[PDB]
Amino acid sequence: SKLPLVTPHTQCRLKLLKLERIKDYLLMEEEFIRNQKQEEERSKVDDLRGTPMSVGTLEEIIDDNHAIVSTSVGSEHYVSILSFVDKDLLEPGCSVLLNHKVHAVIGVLMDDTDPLVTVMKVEKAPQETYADIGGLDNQIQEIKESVELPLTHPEYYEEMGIKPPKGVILYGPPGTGKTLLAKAVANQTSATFLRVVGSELIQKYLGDGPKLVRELFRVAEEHAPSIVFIDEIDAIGTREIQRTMLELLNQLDGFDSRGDVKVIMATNRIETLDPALIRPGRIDRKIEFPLPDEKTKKRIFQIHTSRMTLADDVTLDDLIMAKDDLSGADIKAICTEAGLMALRERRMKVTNEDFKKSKENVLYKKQEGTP
Amino acid sequence: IDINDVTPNCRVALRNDSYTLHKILPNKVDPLVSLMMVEKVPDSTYEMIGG
Amino acid sequence: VSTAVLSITAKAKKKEKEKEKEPEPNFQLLDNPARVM
Amino acid sequence: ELSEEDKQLQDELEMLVERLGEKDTSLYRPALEELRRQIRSSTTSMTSVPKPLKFLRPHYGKLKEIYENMAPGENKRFAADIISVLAMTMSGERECLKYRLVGSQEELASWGHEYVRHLAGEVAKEWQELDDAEKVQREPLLTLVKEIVPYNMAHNAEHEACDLLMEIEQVDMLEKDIDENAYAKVCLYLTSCVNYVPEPENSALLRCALGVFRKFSRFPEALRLALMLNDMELVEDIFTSCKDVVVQKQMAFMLGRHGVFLELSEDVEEYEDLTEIMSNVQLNSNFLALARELDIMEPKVPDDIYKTHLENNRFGGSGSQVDSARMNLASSFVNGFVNAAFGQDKLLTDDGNKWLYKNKDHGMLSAAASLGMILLWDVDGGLTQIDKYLYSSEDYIKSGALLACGIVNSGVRNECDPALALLSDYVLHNSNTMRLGSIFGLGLAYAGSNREDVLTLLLPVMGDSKSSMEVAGVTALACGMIAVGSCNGDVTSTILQTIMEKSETELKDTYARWLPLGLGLNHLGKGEAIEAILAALEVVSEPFRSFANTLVDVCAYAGSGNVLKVQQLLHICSEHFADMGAHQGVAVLGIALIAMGEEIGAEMALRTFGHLLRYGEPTLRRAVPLALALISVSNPRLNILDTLSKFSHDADPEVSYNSIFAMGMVGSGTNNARLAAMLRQLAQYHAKDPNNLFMVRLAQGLTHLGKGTLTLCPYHSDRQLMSQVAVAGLLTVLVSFLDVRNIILGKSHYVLYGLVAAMQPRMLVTFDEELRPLPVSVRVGQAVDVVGQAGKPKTITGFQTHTTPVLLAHGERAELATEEFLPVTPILEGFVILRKNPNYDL
Amino acid sequence: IRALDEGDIALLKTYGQSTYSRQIKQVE
Ligand SMILES: Nc1ncnc2c1ncn2[C@@H]1O[C@H](COP(=O)(O)OP(=O)(O)O)[C@@H](O)[C@H]1O
Repeated sequence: SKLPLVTPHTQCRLKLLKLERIKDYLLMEEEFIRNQKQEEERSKVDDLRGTPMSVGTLEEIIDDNHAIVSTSVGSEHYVSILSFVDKDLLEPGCSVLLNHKVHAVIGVLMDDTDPLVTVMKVEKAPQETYADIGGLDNQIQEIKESVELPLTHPEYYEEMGIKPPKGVILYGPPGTGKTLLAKAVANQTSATFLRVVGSELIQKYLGDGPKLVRELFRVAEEHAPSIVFIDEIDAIGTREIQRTMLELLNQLDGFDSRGDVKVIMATNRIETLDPALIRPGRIDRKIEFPLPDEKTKKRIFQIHTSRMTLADDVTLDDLIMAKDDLSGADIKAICTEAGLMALRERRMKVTNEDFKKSKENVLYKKQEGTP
Repeated sequence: IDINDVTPNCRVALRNDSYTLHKILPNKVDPLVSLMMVEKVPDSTYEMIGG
Repeated sequence: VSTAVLSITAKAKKKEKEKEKEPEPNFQLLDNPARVM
Repeated sequence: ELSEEDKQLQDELEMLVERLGEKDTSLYRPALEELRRQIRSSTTSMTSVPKPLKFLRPHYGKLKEIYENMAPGENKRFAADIISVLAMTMSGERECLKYRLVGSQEELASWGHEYVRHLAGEVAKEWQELDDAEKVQREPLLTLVKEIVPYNMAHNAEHEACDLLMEIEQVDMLEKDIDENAYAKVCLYLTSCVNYVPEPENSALLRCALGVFRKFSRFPEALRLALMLNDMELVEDIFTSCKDVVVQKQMAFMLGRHGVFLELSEDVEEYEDLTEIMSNVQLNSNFLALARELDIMEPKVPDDIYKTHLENNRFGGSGSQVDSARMNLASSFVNGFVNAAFGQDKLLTDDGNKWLYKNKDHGMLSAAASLGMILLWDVDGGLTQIDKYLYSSEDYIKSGALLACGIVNSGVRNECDPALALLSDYVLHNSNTMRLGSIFGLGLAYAGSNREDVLTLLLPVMGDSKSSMEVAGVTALACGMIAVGSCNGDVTSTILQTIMEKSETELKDTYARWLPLGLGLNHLGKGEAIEAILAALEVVSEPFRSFANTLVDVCAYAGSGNVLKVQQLLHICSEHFADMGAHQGVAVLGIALIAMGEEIGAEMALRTFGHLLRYGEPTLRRAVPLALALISVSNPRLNILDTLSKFSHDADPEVSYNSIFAMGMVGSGTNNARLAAMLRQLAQYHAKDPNNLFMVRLAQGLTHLGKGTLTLCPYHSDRQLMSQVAVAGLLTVLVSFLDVRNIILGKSHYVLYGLVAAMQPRMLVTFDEELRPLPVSVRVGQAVDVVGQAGKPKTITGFQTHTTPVLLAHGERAELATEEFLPVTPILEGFVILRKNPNYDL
Repeated sequence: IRALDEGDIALLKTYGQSTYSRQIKQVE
């Protein structure tokens, strides 16, 4: 659980009122909690599992209540299963609690292994929203139709008899908002978000690449409604690395039924992509991210400078004008550096000239080369 | 019974038999895994940098 | 147990203001079958 | 050290205070003149670090006596002004304002905009620090406000002066000095601010913004805010003051949506259009259009909604060949809910009599009435279809039909009042079922009407002790929903005397719990008005005493967000100690009713209810899911559905039942696929319990209500405006469900039909000024403020382009995709009218 | 340009605040 989002950002008493509303509610929480049976069930089960209980691994289930369990010493024991253990929650590789004296299975322990993919499960999408992105409307509708609508409303596709699209590639110059759009769609539909950065699936170990992608899809399907993001797919996209490609392509198209997990893959060099990975059967949605135009640039300037204190003299149009020379990330860079420049000369209220010299210096640092 | 004091990884001692978690003990830092490359809080101070 | 909630309740209350041995017998008399410490 | 120019300025600021160490006048005029000009140069500049103020930590502290005793002429004014400008930096908040007051009054714009803002804030603080016992020291503060406010309006500081003026509580004087362009910011700001500031300041702020809107001739928004103030006389005033016929028609559409109807006189131009639109009877003609424009016209089958044709039917073969009562009632309710308002069915039209013949007992009163939901707002449609059952040989199905007749008329008003005529002669029928059906239908047909002929036909049934108790309960419920929030004495005193006379064996019976609601419905959103009533309610006995008083107090503050009343309700929920605790259970829905007016209130109530479930005794535990349902009616937030799923399998049967209802209630009409999945899983899971099967299938009907076009949200108009008739429509069902084994799973399934009082579809339909449909491309999506900080919130984010008509799920907004049209009202919800833009040119 | 002396950041974060700063950060 998390706090509500207070949506004035200028210092106004509306922001205050929302805040003291929240304080009121949390204070009622405090009040309520401070102003303060099944011993039969406990006396049977939690006394049968006499403390302490060891933790081991389940290998096989042989009978209805008989299973093989290994422990951290590595020994193997054919033990019985007490009736209260959920059989459907038991499978090879599962962590199981065991009676200390007689090693009898006394319950399943929720998994705490596979650390790395557990970290890349992130789920920490809520920093952005479709709000934070402006002007990418065509891309927004495309990705909504491809991945967001089938997750939010698969009813349309099931009623239509349609098997939903099962792969999306995002492409364009860097800093156009591909990663931002992926995070934003992860935020709009609260399906679990999976991110893995390109080259990081390339590994020294021969198996580790395909193994890593296999376990990532395994955890994704385990979370069921999930979105997996591979940024800079080019690192793999453009024998061992080709074998990781084959693993990913078969995880996309191949045997079994994948189900609900969606795949977003972002590239900066789409034309260098190999034909196999761009599967017409799987990857039917390619979304271009062009360099922002005048309207989009204006929207990005408003979005980013919105949280900054601004003077009256700022004429945003001369910043917007000229051509499509730069992307949204460059716009954020101009906003930030204009903030610093206003800070040096001691303005907490950035002016037009600040942005003018900021864009000039950025264009100086933008590209290079002898005449 | 002060379980809320028991954060993860507090290096907390048991009893030799029946385990029966005993008491917190001091923490485990000795970050030699990081100290192989980390410099902690270094020694250099702006005074012996000149020019 | 009470809590402030002083965010709005303080102004709410200041608006509600509108709606608002020595002679003891140290001579204890006893009996023939009387306990005496 | 400091740079050469910095050293020069520091030396100047230094010997400008070194000289001041004595009486000489060559200090007070000249040196203070130099200080004034330099400080003016520093402060007027945008430099956020006025250089003299940096140096002046060794401040004037030695110069207090001479500052005080010197002549009040230009020297004292100069010293006070300098110390005031400096004092915004030191901890001299109490004394900076006094320095400015005793110094030269000047103009605040002379020093600096930040100086003006800080002085304005100081004025706001000193207004609250000043006692209310006197009104003389407030004039000096007003002599600053009178110029601070126009300066703020000139300098794009709308929210600053709005806050300033609500702090001094004197909002009256924003309604004069506003520009034609700056009005949007301020009105939207107070419109956002009203939901949080407590009574009665919120209402005064509302009427202030309404005055601003009238002064800027924004009649539709003025009527919208008047409806916020739920005073039909104010709405009548603005309606009469209107000067546009099409704007009047648009606001009549808004009134019909809100469920408010007021009489019109012959002077009302184009009488028939306004009267019929405000009577809403046109809705069906529009609705069947939208349905056929998206071709959902085929009526769905409850079995197909269950889709037994595809699941592994593990109850089948020999053990399915019975038309058992319970699942038949569930199927009838599903057919009513899913095929509601579409005016047609394939199951109970061709096999109308035949399906009825295979139900039994209370199903007849239910199943027949089910047809009324299918035939919504086609009064002459249903009214031609219920006749075959108005003279049915069966009696219970006659009771269901006599309620369906009224339920068809729900939400619409007819000049003929056909339902009144039909059900007038049966409100005293000898058989309890006939009377019950008649009275429930008639109450549903006239919820929110407040007309006294029906109320005076209803009220004698209170004293009619010969009528079974549930008849009295339904009578109180009908009187409540017919007169919502009006606090009319004629109803209120009668129902108070009705609830005053019941005895112990009557106060504890199953249906008496509705009678307080009948009182509370008459006091919706009126707050302290219950305080005068509450004095009588204490005469009755505990635990029924606390039950009734807490329920009516909750109804008095429904949607208000009054955190003090929520605190008292929490105290009611905190008495740790089961029938006597039933008064706690109502209290649970209390935190719903108050907190369901704001997004932050709802989302914080969500976190409160989790802990309350963790700690609650069964009376609170069973009550919680109902309140959870009311927080997000027809708004299936995932963080609510997951909790309902985790508590749908509770060993407590009633907790499970309430969670199962909350499933369909939160996702009502949303046709959510995931919620349908968990409902199918529950149906194949709880197949061993007819009660849980019936509840799960009822929830499946609820979520598929109107096939997706229909919802039960009591709020409307960008979720800021609530419809009291809808609030009652949910509230009766939700308070009834507190004893689901006896009320709903027991004898009174018909009670669910109360939600039809809240029946409203969610869509956009665009018309031209002739009011014929005009399909127009629009931009649809969520609502956020983004670059709007205390300003414009118009942002349809993550949008699609859709040609009207389009359905609008909870949280959805639409905007004109092209500016080639101008809307009659800049709130695009419900039926809206467009006009060609003449200012726009090719 | 000289670096931000402690007094300079002090006045930067004091002069530029609204008359609300203290309340809303304390409330946070
Ligand atoms: N349309 C946009 N709206 C808002 N921010 C944008 C937009 N485009 C780019 N940005 C900025 O650029 C960054 C995202 O760059 P992105 O193109 O997603 O990286 P990558 O090229 O690695 O996918 C974000 O910090 C974001 O603020």
